[PDB]
Formats: sequence, structure tokens, C-alpha cells
Amino acid sequence: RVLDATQLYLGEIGYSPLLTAEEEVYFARRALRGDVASRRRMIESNLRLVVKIARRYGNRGLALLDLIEEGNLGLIRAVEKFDPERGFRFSTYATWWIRQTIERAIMNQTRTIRLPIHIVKELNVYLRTARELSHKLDHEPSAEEIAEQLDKPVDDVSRMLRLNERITSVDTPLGGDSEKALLDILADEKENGPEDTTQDDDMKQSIVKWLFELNAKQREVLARRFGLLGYEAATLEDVGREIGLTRERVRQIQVEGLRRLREILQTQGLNIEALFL
Amino acid sequence: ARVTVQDAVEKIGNRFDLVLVAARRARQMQVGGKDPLVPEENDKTTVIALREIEEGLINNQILDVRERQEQQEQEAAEL
Amino acid sequence: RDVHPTHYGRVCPIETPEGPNIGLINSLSVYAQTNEYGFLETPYRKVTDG
Amino acid sequence: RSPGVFFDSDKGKTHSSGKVLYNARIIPYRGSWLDFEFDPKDNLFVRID
Amino acid sequence: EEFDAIKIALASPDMIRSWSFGEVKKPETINYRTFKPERDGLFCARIFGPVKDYECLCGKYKRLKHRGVICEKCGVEVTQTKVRRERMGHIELASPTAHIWFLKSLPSRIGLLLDMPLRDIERVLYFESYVVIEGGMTNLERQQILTEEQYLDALEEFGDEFDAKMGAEAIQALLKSMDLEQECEQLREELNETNSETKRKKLTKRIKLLEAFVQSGNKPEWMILTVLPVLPPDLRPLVPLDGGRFATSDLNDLYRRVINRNNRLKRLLDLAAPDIIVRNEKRMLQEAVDALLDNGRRGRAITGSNKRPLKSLADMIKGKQGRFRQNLLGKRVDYSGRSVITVGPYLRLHQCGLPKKMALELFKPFIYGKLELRGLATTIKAAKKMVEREEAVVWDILDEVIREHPVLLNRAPTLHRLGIQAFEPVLIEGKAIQLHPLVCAAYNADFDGDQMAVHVPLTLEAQLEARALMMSTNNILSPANGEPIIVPSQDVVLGLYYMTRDCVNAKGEGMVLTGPKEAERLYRSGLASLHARVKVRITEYEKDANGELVAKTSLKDTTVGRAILWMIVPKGLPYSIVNQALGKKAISKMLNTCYRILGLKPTVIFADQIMYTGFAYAARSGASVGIDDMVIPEKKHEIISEAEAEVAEIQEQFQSGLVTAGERYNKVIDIWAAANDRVSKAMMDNLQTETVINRDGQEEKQVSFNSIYMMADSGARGSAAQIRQLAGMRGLMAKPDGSIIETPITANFREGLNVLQYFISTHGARKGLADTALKTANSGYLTRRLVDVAQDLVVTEDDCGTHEGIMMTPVIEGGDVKEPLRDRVLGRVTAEDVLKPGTADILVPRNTLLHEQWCDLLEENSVDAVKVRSVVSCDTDFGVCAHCYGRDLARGHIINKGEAIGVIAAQSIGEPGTQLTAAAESSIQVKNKGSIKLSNVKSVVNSSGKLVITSRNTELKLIDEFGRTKESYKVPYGAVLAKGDGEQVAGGETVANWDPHTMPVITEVSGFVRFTDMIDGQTITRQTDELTGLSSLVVLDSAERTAGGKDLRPALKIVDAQGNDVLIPGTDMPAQYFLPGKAIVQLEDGVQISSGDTLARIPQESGGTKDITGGLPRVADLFEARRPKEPAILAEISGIVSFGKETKGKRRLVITPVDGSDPYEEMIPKWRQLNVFEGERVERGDVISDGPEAPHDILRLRGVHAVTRYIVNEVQDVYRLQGVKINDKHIEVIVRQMLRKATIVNAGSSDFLEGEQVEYSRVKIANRELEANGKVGATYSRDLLGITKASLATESFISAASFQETTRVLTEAAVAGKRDELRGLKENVIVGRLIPAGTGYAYHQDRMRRRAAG
DNA sequence: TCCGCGTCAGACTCGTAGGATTATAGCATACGTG
DNA sequence: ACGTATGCTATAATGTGTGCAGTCTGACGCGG
Ligand SMILES: O=c1ccn([C@@H]2O[C@H](COP(=O)(O)OP(=O)(O)OP(=O)(O)O)[C@@H](O)[C@H]2O)c(=O)[nH]1
Ligand SMILES: [Mg+2]
Ligand SMILES: [Mg+2]
Ligand SMILES: [Zn+2]
Repeated sequence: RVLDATQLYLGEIGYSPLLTAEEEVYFARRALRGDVASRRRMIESNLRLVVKIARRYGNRGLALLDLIEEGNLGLIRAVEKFDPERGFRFSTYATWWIRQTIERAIMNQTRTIRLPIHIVKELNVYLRTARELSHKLDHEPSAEEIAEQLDKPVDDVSRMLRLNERITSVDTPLGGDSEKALLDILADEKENGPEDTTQDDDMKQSIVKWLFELNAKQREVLARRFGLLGYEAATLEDVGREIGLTRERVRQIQVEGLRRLREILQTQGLNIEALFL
Repeated sequence: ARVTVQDAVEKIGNRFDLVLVAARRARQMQVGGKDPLVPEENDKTTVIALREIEEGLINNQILDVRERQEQQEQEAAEL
Repeated sequence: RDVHPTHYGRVCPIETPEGPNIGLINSLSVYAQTNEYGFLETPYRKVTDG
Repeated sequence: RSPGVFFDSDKGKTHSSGKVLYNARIIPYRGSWLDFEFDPKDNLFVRID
Repeated sequence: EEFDAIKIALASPDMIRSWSFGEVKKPETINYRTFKPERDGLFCARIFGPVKDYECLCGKYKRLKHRGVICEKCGVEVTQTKVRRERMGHIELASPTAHIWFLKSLPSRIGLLLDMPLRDIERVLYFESYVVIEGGMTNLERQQILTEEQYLDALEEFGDEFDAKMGAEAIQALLKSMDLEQECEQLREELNETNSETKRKKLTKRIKLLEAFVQSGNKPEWMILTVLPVLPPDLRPLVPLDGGRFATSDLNDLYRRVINRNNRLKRLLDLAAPDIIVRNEKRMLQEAVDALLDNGRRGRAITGSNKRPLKSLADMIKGKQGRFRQNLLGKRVDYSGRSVITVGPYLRLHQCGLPKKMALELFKPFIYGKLELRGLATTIKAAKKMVEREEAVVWDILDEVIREHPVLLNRAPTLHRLGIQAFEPVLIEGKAIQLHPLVCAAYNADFDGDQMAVHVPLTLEAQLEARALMMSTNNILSPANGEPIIVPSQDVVLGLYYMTRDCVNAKGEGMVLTGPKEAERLYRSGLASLHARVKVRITEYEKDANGELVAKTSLKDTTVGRAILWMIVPKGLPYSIVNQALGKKAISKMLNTCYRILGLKPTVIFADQIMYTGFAYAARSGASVGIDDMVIPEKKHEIISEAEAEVAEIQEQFQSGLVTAGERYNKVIDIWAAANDRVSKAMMDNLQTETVINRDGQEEKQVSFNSIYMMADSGARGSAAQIRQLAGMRGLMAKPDGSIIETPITANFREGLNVLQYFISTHGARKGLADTALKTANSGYLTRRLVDVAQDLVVTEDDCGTHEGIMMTPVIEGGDVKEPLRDRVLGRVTAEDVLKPGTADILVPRNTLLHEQWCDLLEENSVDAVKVRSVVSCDTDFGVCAHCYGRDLARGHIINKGEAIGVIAAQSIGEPGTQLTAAAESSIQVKNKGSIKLSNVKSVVNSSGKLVITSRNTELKLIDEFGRTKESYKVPYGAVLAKGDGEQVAGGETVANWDPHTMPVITEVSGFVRFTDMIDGQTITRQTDELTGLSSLVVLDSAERTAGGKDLRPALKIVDAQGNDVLIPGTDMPAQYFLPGKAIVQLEDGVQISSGDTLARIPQESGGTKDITGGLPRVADLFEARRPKEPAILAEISGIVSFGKETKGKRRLVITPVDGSDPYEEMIPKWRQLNVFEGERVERGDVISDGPEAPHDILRLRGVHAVTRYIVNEVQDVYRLQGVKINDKHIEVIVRQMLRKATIVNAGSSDFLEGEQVEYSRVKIANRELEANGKVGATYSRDLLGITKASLATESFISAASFQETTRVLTEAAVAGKRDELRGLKENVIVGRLIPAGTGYAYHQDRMRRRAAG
């Protein structure tokens, strides 16, 4: 029989009313006043019109079946707000809705990174201006060449072209043959390997040794300011909250702790060795 | 000891239980800082553990007795 | 992949990668040239009355 | 493969029968394929595409 | 973190919600400029957690001061990014959706449970037709489909009283209503009535599914998903490139298809839209869900940007490219490097060159470690810079750690275990690795640009493992065959041959030396050749009765070279071994001898020294490749010119019209074939003993010192087969079709090929190298297949306590004994007390190893047949005993318990095939005198007076003086014997003679020929000649036959002078020989015949070099247990044969056993001939028909030791054809695994019952408790399983999905709710734990006593 | 249960090489947070 | 106020289709 979801629906619309001028008015007049059955008919009837409009709006974002669904929602909003009293036909008024609802739904579900309408709307005029120029320049227009025709900013044109930059999936064959994908190459940013992990562990254990090698009040005041041993990274003025309660004596003792520690790095073999780093 | 490990397999038997006994002894000298029985002659734990097994100083029974002999000294002493 | 006796004069019997893409890829013969329609053709000395 | 017509035969589709079933196939440069093929009972069939 | 098992059950909508930490309700990935998650989107941080380690989005709570604080504004927790791959999500589906894996993954599962087909369910899903859920009014019954017409009829007429709905909603309600308790009992009742095969199969499978479903705790509603889980965003990444681009996984794209359509359905259900639209939306939603789970399955896979299909979920678990094979069993590994290898002829066996800058980077954490110890580095970034600057004193530290540290060297491909060996690295300045020449054999590593991977063993255990197990010195012999794989090759062998080989007088003949040192003195002094006969005095050391060595001093007449080689020879072997001219074949015995006598150490040394002196003296020889070295024989142009005129003669006879094209084609091949062997032998006869021109007095004859010959004779490179192309004749080439060219190539490589001779050489060259690339995959795939089934086998027990085994005989095929009994029954614990001929004193015990020295006493006593304790005869549940396996051939003594055999066996079998990728048998000549002894023979005397054989598998023995089988041959059907049965023959006598390119059909009776069912055009054809008119008849088969004469069998019926039939002596069978297809017949109808005349001649075209290309498939089919298309019939139970009833030639058989009262009938074809002729004493499983034997037929009847004997012989036959050496125990491993499952026949104490097929070990453990408790025994019948199926049978589903069929394995395991408790290696390698075998055997069993202790 | 035809499952192992898309109006009040 | 989002316009128009088609040996699973 038929096991394609496409042909099945396309069959069901093929057995649905095809309304006359005066028929549309009869149903529509009752549809506004809520006849229930009337709203269902006008809709069922003009599903055929939605498909013909979705035959041109394909190959842009979603599939043909995805365009019809959202194209049907436009016919529904057209039925929710049609004027039968006006002598003008329905097929005319409904087309404005079905073309709109489709374009809008493509603008959202086309890009992975959700691009709102404002940045997109403008991008189109920049691209459609590129058409005019390309045909008469016979040269794909630059960011400047587009900016000189619109008389608009350089960075705007450039930043709008940056958002046009599309994606390559991390699961995309490299070389058009089973070999390796981008995931088998692209490294992990967050976690750096043991060598970088042990750097900080060994560097920060060496400091725990260097602090117990300083003065009792010098490693208290120096550590609790930077937030090394304490809980919160305080300032020269804020070390007074603890027991210091001083502004001059805290600053002289902080730097006294650092000067004795600078000689501890000159002797152990760092100082200018670990200055490049 | 360095080339051959057959002389070491002669003593224990199982090639697999030899690696386990030799590893456990290698770890005692690596961590505990235990003394080597055979002159080390600038060889790493690997080789020395094999030498003691090869000549016949290290065994499954030997190491288990020696373990609880240090641990039973601690028992009587604590309480 | 196998060498076909048509290759004579047209395609080289000994020119092809030894990888899974072995018999498909092939260099053109020295004096070989394309037929006006598409096939290959090879030069030959005509013998007239011996 | 050069377009036009081509005659082939699976020297034993069904080695059950072991019958050499002959088939023809029109290969275009652009367009749909047109195949003709026999069967165990030598009935001529056509399978477009 | 430390667990016991892994479970698989069905994800309940309620269960999916437990993992999910939120509901993704939008497709929005991130904001466009602010690269951050969107509100309840696919990367939402409110659902999947925060971005960085402890940071909320808006930035209100930072790092660990706010440990687990939940932000107000954004609503995001402050935990590690850890949770972004752990936290999941879900989507509330407006309408329920069906799972593709419980619909399309056959069996239907959802349809198998409902007792409903596929079509029916799908047409419900896509809204084509409604389905009844439950009809109150019994008018409409359940699971009755109603078209859109038929739903309306019942609505107004009946209505309400019938509940039927459409879409995935309906089928869920059908699954939710069905009762598993009642429909289980109903099926059991229908089973008691009248049960068939298919009916009972279907019922029992449903029954078990229904019971399994109830005991798994799964509910059939979960087959439909109300809730859809979302993968963590980190596992479907949206990460930015360095180039300002982004990249997303195809899952994110597939997810946006699901959420969009699902939210659009919510919108349409809000609008109360017409159903026609709602239908499309529901079909779409299903399309999206099915595409997310498994894209390419239901229909066209949704293609994306680059016209390629989107990678779905299932795809990341599926096959090679899945997680299992690619990102779990195979891994890129640290402390690893690879580089071009080059030779290391200075190294010892336990050494290998390692570049400095390589080992530098490899041992990076070991430098930083030894640096902090010495106090040179205070910290590690300090040590990092010390290494970077490459300062002088850092090299000396690196050099310190590496000493007494092994490194692993791997070469691709890794065939067998020896594909990795460990050495002690030697730092060398240069980017090349230097490898030891002798172990090059194991890797198959050619220095032609090979690369080898390096790996550093980190842990002390890995350093011990590498030195103990994987060291090159501890790995000598192959595990496949008890044979040294580190045998010297090429130059080494050539150099020794040069040394030992002798020559006439030369410089300093017959001199007299103090020792082998004076021989080196005189040779290198320039006053003796290595080829001088000399009476030297050498002192050999022979072992005595104990361990002490006896010294013996004597004068040996040998050469200067032989004397110098004795220096390399350890003291313990006799001198007679180096007294001969040494070759590759002789050298292989030197190392084996050395091994069996002295031990391991002596051999490693010996092996190296042999190699070193081999290369050195090979280079001293000056051995070169001049073009005068390629000597063409004197009279090549004399052989060919007149062998051409020979072929020109028949060419003129053919055009006259006598010798046919086919006969000429075979006749010209035989002329060229004789000329080719004529040139080949004239060449070597002029080349082997070219040195006929010597000195001394006048002359002497001697071996030729032609450079190329020495290089072939020594066994260094090439052979007599290669030299043929060089100096002799190229030989006959083969067309790409398979037919051989009538005119071969006359020229050679020295003379130069012409333009075509090269064009012809191409055809053979390209196809030979095409099978090097393509055919390698079948053999490598076999290695994979073998391994998986043989993963679990490990030596578990020491002694299984069983006194069973399989008997082994000597392989004496093709005159010369192919494989001696000593070698076959070597290193295998016996199962029976085997003494000497005279039964009056035992010599060998039962439970004892057979050493080469104990096997030497088997030769003295000449053992007949031996019951060796085999693998399959083992009773050890889950593994085998060390006694059953016997010696580890790689080691050289009894196998360790814990060593993982199965994998060692699989490797040994697949390794040769993978690396491994003259039928003029006219007459048997017997060589020793003997009495002729035929067996399985039924012959008949002919008109001529000659014993013609009319039986297919006739064997011919050669019985000696005392009465034992020395030689054995295969005499074929219709062969003419010189002397019949029991008669004496002399040596060098043609005892049998026949035509090879023909299979005659010979009669058993005399009279006239009748034509039956031989209609011209339908069944046969006819072709006549001239003047007189001799016509031949050619029988057409089903290929060249019309539909008219298909069930007509063509046969040449025998009749007498009157016209009646002639009965075959002592049978009620009228004489009728059925002719097969393409059978050529010369006698037409109405011709007188005697007994023994040939009726027809069936062609036997068989000229394709099987090699390994056309021989590996046969191995696979055996292992895979695929029944042939013409299996042979065997008797079931012993008793009296009694021939019964018939059906238009189709023979039955009413066998009535002596004890068994109930008869047994089985049907037989007409054209097929039997071996027995009725009314006979048949035993269990007698040869009734001829042809291929079905492996299932063998075990079913003749037990375990019969099917094991079959596969082992059959497999080895193919490998022996190639000279591949494999111990039978390795095949026996796979055989054992192929006998894993077994069907039960009889009800037991446990709820086994009939139709269940359980593992053999589990059911036998139940029999252990049964013989103790009594109760009801569980009788059984062992079944044979193919490799591909035996792998998917193991209780471990993890091991099954890791193999193949991964989509099916998981679904069957989910529905069963099976929990894998892990035993196999694949299982623990995946989870990254200790292998429950080898080194880890001692550990895993110490955890098993934790379980036992309470 | 048996024989033809449909779909669906695999395809020896490691190294190296390089690149690019189309288009979704146009303007005026409605909905969300400093 | 700035950014995002929702809304309306009225000639008539009313049922889609597109795209690789010497792969292959082997194995079931629904009908017939
Ligand atoms: O596709 C291929 C081709 C070749 N090889 C491997 O590369 C090597 C190429 O062939 P070798 O040069 O190693 O040959 P060989 O030593 O066995 O014999 P001779 O040349 O001495 O006659 C062999 O060891 C082969 O297994 C592959 O692994 N794959
Ligand atoms: Mg190579
Ligand atoms: Mg080589
Ligand atoms: Zn926040």
C-alpha cells in the first residue's frame, strides 16, 4: 500500500474539500462566530494550498514535511483572523500567512546556534546587496565593497559575516574515507595532562614548605592577605580584621615576608631562572 | 638475574607467582627502605629481588612469616 | 583490477599502487592517446602489400 | 563504464538451478536505467532503475 | 568504584526521570555572541551543571568558598564541570513513541510478545489502520486490525462496547493490558496437545520470554517511550575551533529535530487541530525519535550538511567504529613512540638500540624523579627546564634510570604473542631503532623501512613482567609449534654452509692441528682454505648417566671451517653434528638439540654466536651476484628449438581434423611441461656439480662454488624454484581467467623477456599481489573469530581427576611418513599405561609428561596407538587442567596454572594463514617389499585379467616382515591393480595404475548397454564427424538442462542378450549406473560390454594452485560448522539392517535393532549410491554414503572424540599442504569451545525441561548435586556450535556486544534483564581491571576467597 | 513446515595527506530587566 | 531604553517525486 509518512498525509489532503468563492464566505462567516466544524473544514480544504507553497520553501533549513507542519500553522492563524464580509477571496489572504510562518520557522530551526531575527534580517540585506555588486563587479564583494554601497560601518558588515560562518560536525570524515574524525584530533581544553597537573601540585607543595620556613607572624600576615592559607583574599587595609589591626605594620610585614622569600628562591635555584615563566 | 630469569623460576615454579613475590619485595626496598640481602652492585629493585629469589632467600612462606613478625612486635607493645 | 590484454599499448601493466587501490588506479602508456569518442588507442605501423 | 547497451549473465544467480540467466541493460549518460532479465522459467522481465 | 556485576534492564519512563536533572524544552544551544547556555536549552547549565570548575553563569558564586551553592538569578549550581558529562536530561513526549530497537531489531520483540506481525504494528503506528485493544462485545476480538472503512462500520453499529485506537498510543495500551501470567499458562496447555517442530519452538521461545519478562521485572509498556533521555552536553559537544568556527556532534542536530516536533505537537494539541495534521506530527515525531536512536534502519537515514547521514546514538555503540572496539579495547597509550628500525648486528639477544632523544621524552617522569633525589631539582618545573636545555649532566641521569629497565618493542601487525618482545634499551645517537637480527623472524620485521612502536613498562610489576615473560631470551620457541623461531636466516646460514662445506686438497690438505684455534690461526694466516680436509684433534664433552659431563679427546677428519665452528658449539653436544656440511635444515636441529640437552641459557648464547659467525663468514666469502653466476645450461636452444617443432607437428594435425582442440590443449601443455623440467634439471645438473675440474693428481668431482647456488643451496635466499626463472626457463604463466597459456615463456631473466613475455608475466604478477592485499582480510578476520570464542580458556585446576583422552596414530600419508608419532604425541600427559609390545611389564606410567627422551623409548618399543589426555576430555568446569593441556610448547615443560591458553591457541592458528597469504598422480610405485593389504575395498576382475576397483575411498597399505604399516597411499575409483589382496610385491613395482584427468564409471556385470532417460536435447546432446560417423554423447546437468527433463535421471542400464536386466551378484538391484553432469560417453546404445569396461568418462579439470587463498575458506567453514550441500548418511544405533519401502527411487530404510523394538525410518535419494548393501551387522555410525562429512552428524552419533578427531585432521590437512606447523592441542582448544552449549533431553530436579539449551559446565554442576541428593537426573545431548555463534552464546553479554551484532545482543539482554558477573578477559580489559588470567590469576582468586569467607 | 526473497550483518593492523555552502520582506506595536 | 518577539499585509493562487542503481557471502524472517 503506502508506508511513507509523506505520501500518506498527501493522500488525506487529496480527499478534502476544494471550496468555491461563495462557499468560503458561507463557512468563514460561521467560522468567526465559532461553528467548530466550519474552522475544521476551511483548514482541511486549504492543506493542498500549503503544500504548493512548501514546494518552493524547501532546501533551506528543515525538510518538506517540517515546512508543511509549520505552513499549516499559518493557514490556521489565517482562519483565526479572516474577513468573510470583504469581497476579496481567501486563497489570496491565506498565502501571505503561509509564506510568512514558513520563513520565520526556518530562521529559528535552520541554525544550531539560535540566531534571532534582528541580526539575521540585516545579514540578508548585506548578502542581497552582495548579489547586485557581484554581477557588475564580476568579483565577490569584500566587507569594504558592501560597506561603501550601504554607507554603513566596517565592523558591522564584518561581524555580520562572522555570524554567517557555518559549522563542521565533530563526527565528519576527514579525506572522504573511514580514517579519523575531528574528535580523534581535537584535544580537551579543561584538563591539561598530568605534567601540568603535577606542576601546580609540586609548585604549591614547595610553597607550603617555604611558608613554614618564614617567620611565625610573617607567614600568618602574608598568607591570609593573598588568601593562600586563610579563606578570603583580603587587602593591606583588610588584614586588620583578624589580629593585625594595622595599616603601616601590615604593609612593612607583608613585604618583609616577601624579601626573605626572594632570597629563598635565589638560593634554591629559581629567582631569574623562574622569571621567564 | 639481568639476562636470565630461569634460575629464579627454578626456585618458585609459577612464572606468575614469581613476579608477585619479586614485586612485593621490590616495593619493600623501594618504599620501606629495607636492606638488600645480596650485594646490590648498582642494580635497580627489579634485579635485586630476582637475585634473592634466584639464590633462595625470598619465598611466599618466608615473606609472610617476616611480615607478621614485625606486626606482632607492635601488638604486644601497644597494649 | 587484473591486467586485460586490451591494456596492451594503452595502459601500463606495471604501474599501480600495491595498496587496496591496486588494480583501479593506473598510469597511461607512453605512446597511448584518447579516442575521439572516449576509448583509448595505440599507434601501429600499417603493412601495405607486405 | 561507457554508456549504451550491455549484455551480461550471472553464471548462476541461483546455483540451485545453476542456470546461466542472461540479462541486458541500457546505460545512459543521463536518465533512468533500463534492464531486461530472464528467470529460472525463462520469463523476460524489465526492471527500470 | 569496585563492583561485582553489570546489569541491563528496560528503561522505565519513571526510571529515565531518575537520571535526568531537568527537562530540555528548547532547541536553543547557546546565545550567538555571549557563548553561554540558553534558558532550559540543550546546553542548559540549570540542567547539566556549570561550565568551569566551580563557577555559575552570571558570576555570583565563585570557587570552593561557595561549595554547593545554587545561584538565584541564573539558577545554576557551583560544582565541578565533572557533572556536565554525568548529569542527563529528559523530554516529556506529548504522545508516546515506539523504540526502534524493540520493533526493527529482529525478532520484532514488541511483535513477538504480542503474537503480532510487523506490518500490522507499523500500519498502526503510521496511522493507516486502527487496532482493537479490547472488545467488550465479543463481536470484535483483540489484536484485530480494522481499515479506516472498517472502524466506521463498528462505530455506529456496535460502538463504545469496542475500544480501538491508532498510533503508538494503541500498541502501548495493548502491551499494558496483556497479562503475562495467563498467556504463559495458555501456551503451556496448547503444547501438551499435538506438538510439531515449529509450533513447539515458537511456543517455548514465547513461554521463556514471558517468564523471563516477569522475572526480569520489566514491563512491556517500557517498549514504548513516554520519556526520552538526553545525553550530557559534553558527550555531544558544541565546542569552538581555533579559527573562530564552532563544531557540533550530529546528536545535537538530531535532538533539535525531536524537541522542535515535540513542542510543535504540544502547540497543535493546544489548538485542538484536526487529526489529519496531528497524525503527520506524530509520524514525524516517531521519525525523529527513531532517527535519534538508530538513524539508518527504519528508512533513509536523515542526511545533513555534507550530503552524509547524521551519526546517531546506536552508531557510537555499533561495531568497529563504536566505543567498544575503537575507544575501549584499543587505546592510544602514553610512554609510547615509533620510528624506522634498522639492524643491530652488534647487540646481544636481550638488547635493542633506542635513540637518546626518544628515550629522553619517553622517560620524562623518571628523570624528574631521580633529579629530586640527587637534589639537582628542588621542584618539577625546575627539572622540566633542566631537561629542555638538554644540559650534559641530564643525559647521564637519563642513562642511569634506563639501565636494568626493559622496554616493549611492538611491530604491526600483532599476529601472535611474539609480536611484542622486551629488551634492555641501549641509548644510541640517531633517530633509528636498532633491532636484534634473530628475533626479526618473530615480528616478520624486514629492514626495508619497517617501523616498531616502543612502550615503557612503568610499574615495578611491569618491569618484572617485561623481564620475566616478555624478555626476548625467555621467549625462544613458538607456542604454535615446539620449534625455535629464533633460527639464523639468510647470510648466517650461507656463512656456515661456506665454512663447513669442503673442497679438494686446496691449500694445506691433510695437515694436522692441535685444536680448532690452530685452524683459525692457519686460515687467517693464509696457509689453509676453509675447504681443506684435515685430521684435527678436538675434545668433545658428552653427558653421562647423571648431570656430570664426560670429556673425550680424539682425532676427527674434518675441514678447517668445521673446526672453527666447533668453537661456537657449547660443550655438551657431540662433534658429529658440525662434522657435516651445515644447512638451514641441519642448523634448526643444532638449536633444538642444544635446547633439549643443555637448556635455555646455552641456546640463547649459541643462537647469537651462530648468527654472528654466519654473517661474518658469509661476508668473508665474497659472495656476489655476477651475471656469469646465472649459468644457462649448454643445450637450451637445442631443447626448445626441437620442442617447438614438436608443438608445430600437432598444430598441423589439428587443422587436418583428428586431435581435438581440448586434447591438443592438454597435449601441448605436457610437451612444454616436459621441456620446462628438462631445462630445469639440465641447469642444476650443470650448476650443482659444475665443479668437475679439480686437482691433486688429475681430477675429482665436487659441489659448485657458483655464488647464486651457494646462496640457494645453503638455504639463505631463494631456491631451485627461483633459479629456474633466472637461468633456466620462466615456465608456463596463467591467464587471469584461470586457463593456462598453451605457449609458455621460453626465455629467462638473464636472457631478457621480450615485450609480450613481460605482458604475460604481468597477468600472474598483478593477481598474485592482489591476493596479498585482499585475501589477507579473510585470514585476519579468522584470527578475530577464533580469539573471541577462545578468550575464556585458562588453566585453572592442576589435575581434573579424569582418566579420559583421545588416541593418536602416526601421520603416514604419501609414502614418506609426513609426521612421526613421536612428534605428534610429544609434551602431552598420557591417559593410559602404555608399555612395550610384549604385554608382561609396564614401561611408562599414566599421569606423566612425555619428554623427547621418554618419546625416544616409544621408538625402541614402537608404540601402536596412544590415548593422550586431551583438552576436550577435560572435566574442569570453566577452564582446563595443566595435565590435559600438557607442556607449554613455547616454554619446554609442563604449563603453569593461570596461563591463558585460548588466546595463545587462536593466535597460533590465525598467524600462519594470515602471514601465508604437479597433479600427474598416474601410478603408485611401492618402494620396500611387502604384502599388499587393501582396506575398505570392493574390486571386480575384468576381461583383460586385471583387479579393477569399484569403491571410492580405497586405501593401500605396505605391510613389513613383523606386520606393521610402513607406507600408505590413496588408490582412486576405477584404478587398475597389478596385484590383488594379500599378494607379495617387490620394491620399485607399479602396484596400481590409472588415468588422472578422468573419473571413469565402471560396471560390475557383463552384457549390453541400455539407454534410460537419455532423450536427445532434454538430458544429453549429440555430435558426429565424417565418412563413417562416430558420435559422442555428452550428459547435460541442471545448468545446461531444460525444465522438461529435470526430474529425469540419465543412466546406462545393463541388459543381457534377450533384453532383460542383469542382477548385480548377491543383491536384488538390476544393474543401473547413474551418469552425472558433463559426463562424456563414447559407447552409444546397443553395445556389448564385459565386467570392468568404462561406460562413461567424467572430466576432472582441477588445475588451480590452492596455496592459502583457496584453502583458508575451507578452514573457516569447518570452524564455523557450515553443513556441506551433500552430507553422507550414517547409521544411528547398532543392530540389524533391514531394507524397507521406496518412493519413485527414493529409498527408505526400516532398521529394526536387536534390543530396540521400535523401528527407525530415514529417507535416501535415488542418484546417490550407498556403501552397505542391506541385511548387515551395522554399528553406531557406519559409512553408508560417500562425500563430505557434516560436523554436526559426527558428534550427534560417534561422540566427542570423533568430532574432535575430524576437525583436527581436516584442519591440519589444509595447513600441512602449506607446511604450517601447529600442535593439534591448539585446534582442540577451539573444538572444545565449539562444544560449549548442549540441548537437554529429559526433565530434571531443576526446572530445565525440554527445548532449553544450556552450557555444558552449568548442567554438569547440577548433576554433581543430583548424584549426591538423588532427585531426577538431567540427561543431555551435546551440540556443536560455529565460532560466530559460540561467541554470542557465552552468558557474558558484554563479551557478546563487544564482538558483533551489538544492536541485537543488547536488546535481548535488556529484555532478559541479565546481569554479567564477569569471568572472561574481554570483560575485565573493558572495565580496565586486573585480567582474571596470567599474572592476575593469583590476585583474582584471592578476591574469590573474600566472597567464599561469608 | 519447506523453499524463495526480502532485509540486515560483517569487511587484517599500525603509520602519513589536505578543505568550504544558501537564505529566509519590511516595518510597528507587544514582551523582559537596569 | 535596549533587545528580543510577535503581528499584519486582502489580485488569484488548492496533491510531492530526484538521483546511484559490478558488493558480497551468510543468515534469518514472513508469506506462499
Ligand atoms: O600488504 C602487505 C604486503 C606485505 N606485508 C608484509 O611485508 C613483508 C613483505 O615481504 P618480505 O620482504 O618480508 O618477504 P619475506 O621475507 O617473507 O620473503 P622474501 O622477500 O625473502 O622472499 C612480509 O613480511 C609481509 O607479511 C604486509 O604485512 N602487508
Ligand atoms: Mg617491510
Ligand atoms: Mg626479507
Ligand atoms: Zn549565577
